[PDB]
Amino acid sequence: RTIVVTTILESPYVMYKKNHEQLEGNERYEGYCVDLAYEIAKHVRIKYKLSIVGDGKYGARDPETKIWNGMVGELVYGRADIAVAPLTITLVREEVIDFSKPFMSLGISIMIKKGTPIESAEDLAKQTEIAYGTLASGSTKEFFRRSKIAVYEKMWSYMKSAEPSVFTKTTADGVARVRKSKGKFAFLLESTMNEYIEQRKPCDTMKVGGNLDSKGYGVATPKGSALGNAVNLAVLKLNEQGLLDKLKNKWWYDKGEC
Amino acid sequence: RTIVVTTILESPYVMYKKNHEQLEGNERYEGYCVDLAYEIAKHVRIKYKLSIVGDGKYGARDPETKIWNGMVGELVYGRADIAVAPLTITLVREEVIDFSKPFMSLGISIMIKKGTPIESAEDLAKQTEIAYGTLASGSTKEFFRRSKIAVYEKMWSYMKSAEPSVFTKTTADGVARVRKSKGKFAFLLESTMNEYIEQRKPCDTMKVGGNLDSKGYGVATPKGSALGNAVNLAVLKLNEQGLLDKLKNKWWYDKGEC
Ligand SMILES: N[C@@H](Cn1oc(=O)[nH]c1=O)C(=O)O
Ligand SMILES: N[C@@H](Cn1oc(=O)[nH]c1=O)C(=O)O
Ligand SMILES: [Zn+2]
Ligand SMILES: [Zn+2]
Repeated sequence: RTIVVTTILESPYVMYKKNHEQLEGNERYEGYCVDLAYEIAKHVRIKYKLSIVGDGKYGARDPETKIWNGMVGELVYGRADIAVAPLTITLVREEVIDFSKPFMSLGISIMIKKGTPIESAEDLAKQTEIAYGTLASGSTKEFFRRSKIAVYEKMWSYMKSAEPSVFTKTTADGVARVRKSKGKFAFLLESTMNEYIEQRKPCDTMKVGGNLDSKGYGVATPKGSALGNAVNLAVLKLNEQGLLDKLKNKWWYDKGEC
Repeated sequence: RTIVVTTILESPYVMYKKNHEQLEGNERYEGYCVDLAYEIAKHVRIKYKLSIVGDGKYGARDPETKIWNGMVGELVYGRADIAVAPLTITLVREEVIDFSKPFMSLGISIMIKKGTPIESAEDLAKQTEIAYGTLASGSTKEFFRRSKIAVYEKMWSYMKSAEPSVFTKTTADGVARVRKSKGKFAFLLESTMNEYIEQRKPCDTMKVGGNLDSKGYGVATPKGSALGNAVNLAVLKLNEQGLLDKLKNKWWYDKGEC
């Protein structure tokens, strides 16, 4: 009866409240996805418990052991009933879990330290003074790994072999590295996170260029789960009432610091 | 074995080729959705026949007779196996048919005759010299009808009662009316169609402001159809190969006239 909602600590989707160490259960967290889980549960009519994913990952399949990790894994092996998180809808994931229709649209983008002389992936690709990388595992990394498009192949060729590693274990790590690199590191990440970060102090980063692709985040459910249908209707409803747009303004722009 | 693909004459999704009167079957048409149906059928491995929807509509339910019209209707009453068209994913539709994940993202937008003094829905709403309207039936009209947001309620209040009607039976009609109105008519339509039109001669229209919402088009299938699953994977695949982006450039921007 109390359903497990797997999620992931990633601002501003899910965040520790300032006095969290003194709080319990759901009250520990706030963010866009905390609000969204609340709204969804209200329409689906369920009680639920947020659970930050143990391995801190999104979800990829180990090519060796065939095993799925991250939030995906939590749904594939039955430890969670639903994932409300910035989980990217992809072909490989969609073969093993279900996704609602997108609650947010987005694409991969480039984050630079202000002043950095880079406007496009082409600008990054044709040079080697400025390093660049992506979250160590996630759909962004995969986009590069799988692309057949020359510029992206070049970038992947460089990233996969660069030393030290240019991959990071979290978004926050990538951002820190951009901020600390005096313009000598650019980070490849989703436009959503990129835009959030751009609106926060010290206001020293910016998104440059267009997005590289066009995709979305879906609320995810175990394959053939009988919550799937309701959750999907619930998402469309919420989008149609303009609630999704309201929550986006609330967590990104309303409090923007820049 | 030969499956019926319902679609709709709407540039540049589906269009008569210049020598169509001399051609037969699928060869009569070209466009983004003609290309997309081709790609999908190739991955799903089916033979198919495009069929322009008889009533020229997208799909709404007659509140009186409960009957569904347009492409939706063609799927609900079994006359078509799939719809490959700029069909907007909505809550009411999703209750009666299935949609793949979005193949294109978009939102409602404002089309003006260049020079018209309007930058936002708020600008339209607060005045009455410039008339404005939407496709006579479609999700855009419905957005206005259902909104609880003050500005949109105002607009709907004005549109529903305006004389002569401000609704049009086709996109093309709305565009013509903007072009013929010397700036005294603005048209509410999806950003996709708006952008296409902006790139065509006489180059006298433009999109102004942000979109009013954020949604997408899905390939649609009869509810519980066993083509649904393949079509959905097929869409994600195509997006992941960058084919969807390539077709968008092909039909909108590559040949842009402005
Ligand atoms: N939403 C992404 C995770 N991730 O966040 C980014 O910004 N890049 C990236 O790969 C996923 O679902 O894998
Ligand atoms: N895609 C829309 C049809 N339509 O096209 C527009 O530009 N507005 C509008 O309502 C639908 O599926 O109802
Ligand atoms: Zn703490
Ligand atoms: Zn003709």
